[PDB]
Amino acid sequence: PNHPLWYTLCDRYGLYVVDEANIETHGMVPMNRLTDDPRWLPAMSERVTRMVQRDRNHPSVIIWSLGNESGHGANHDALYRWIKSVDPSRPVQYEGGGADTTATDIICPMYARVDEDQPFPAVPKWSIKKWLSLPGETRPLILCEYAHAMGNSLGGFAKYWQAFRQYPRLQGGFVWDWVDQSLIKYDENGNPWSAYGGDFGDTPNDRQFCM
Amino acid sequence: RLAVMVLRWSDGSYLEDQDMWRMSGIFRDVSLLHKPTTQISDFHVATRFNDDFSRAVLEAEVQMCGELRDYLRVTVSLWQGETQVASGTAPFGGEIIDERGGYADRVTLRLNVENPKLWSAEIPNLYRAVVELHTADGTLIEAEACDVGFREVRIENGLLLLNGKPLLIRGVNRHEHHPLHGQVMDEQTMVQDILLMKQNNFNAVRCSHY
Ligand SMILES: O=C1O[C@H](CO)[C@H](O)[C@H](O)[C@H]1O
Ligand SMILES: [Mg+2]
Ligand code: NA
Ligand code: NA
Repeated sequence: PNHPLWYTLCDRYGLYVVDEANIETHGMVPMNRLTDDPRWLPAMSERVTRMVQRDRNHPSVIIWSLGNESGHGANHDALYRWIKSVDPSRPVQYEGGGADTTATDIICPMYARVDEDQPFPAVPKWSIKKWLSLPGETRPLILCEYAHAMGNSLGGFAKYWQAFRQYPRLQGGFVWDWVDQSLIKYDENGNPWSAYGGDFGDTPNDRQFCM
Repeated sequence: RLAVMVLRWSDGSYLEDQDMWRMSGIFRDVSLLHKPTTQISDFHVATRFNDDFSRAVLEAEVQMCGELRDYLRVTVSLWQGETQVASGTAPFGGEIIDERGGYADRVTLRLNVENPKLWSAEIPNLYRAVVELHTADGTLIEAEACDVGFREVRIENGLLLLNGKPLLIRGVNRHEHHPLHGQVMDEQTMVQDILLMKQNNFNAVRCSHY
């Protein structure tokens, strides 16, 4: 959840907002180790419930998200249902565990390609065009993350947009991301420069991957 | 002496506007069939299966014409090559279907078949069904017959399935056409076409458009 003023500004200026719970457990092995654990349901519940309690009156918030990269655990399903019961006015989405689980109203993959399948075991990233028409699938598809804009990037951006316009149920997506996470440091002459991972003596670190 | 007056054009022509040569005449076989007064007038064969296709039921509905009599029977026998795998015998008189009763001129035979050899384009396993109309004490009146292919066709969760597996149709449309005989078909031409089709990795044909 963002600074409270963000939602006020999005209400007044006009932007659709996905409000997302502060739950990410990416480094766990497997990713759902905590989110499938009922011992962690209380802590997870508070991060979802207290967000909804805070932000439910903002018109700009149109979709609730259960968090990010925490696999798919039974805790997600429990909390998906809690939101649907407490707030029927907004769809709930969540990408973890293969982007099309029972804890999401919207097929919301990250970096699924337009035409090319990436058939990873358990958590495949299908071509977005193919994903819509898998046997039994009826949901809209909006990528929670796509077109990773790292450095000299956004090659193939037009391919996504051609597909979005052609396919009714391809309703767009969210580019990753808005702003480089670089930090200002100063050299011997007090001149400012843009720093990334490892520039603060932080180790281990992932270098420029924050930009 | 037969006399047949064939019209090239009829009201039927309005329903026959296929993109093809417009021809006319007696262009398929003419036959003479003798049937007994008491006869098999229709039969339908169905095959239903359990979940893994290890058990089937063959259901044969048989209809008769003629005078109904207590001594009449139908025997349906099913054959896997030279082996009789199943058989059933019943008098006429179907189950009650409404307030007025049932079909006294029909009978349904149900035969159990364990581990049926399944029909597909890949392996066209066939059984023979023989339908015998007879007196109970053993007089055959007449017999009819067909080849039976044990297969289930269903659409489930948006997929066309054949014996529980999704098909990939390598198909072609085929008109009945011969450069010398027009729209007259012969066995040799049919076999030639099927051979060429299968040799070229086709498994399906659409009867365009009749
Ligand atoms: O649409 C069609 O295309 C073919 C063109 O040759 C042919 O006319 C078929 O009979 C018709 O169904
Ligand atoms: Mg036509
Ligand atoms: Na669209
Ligand atoms: Na990053």
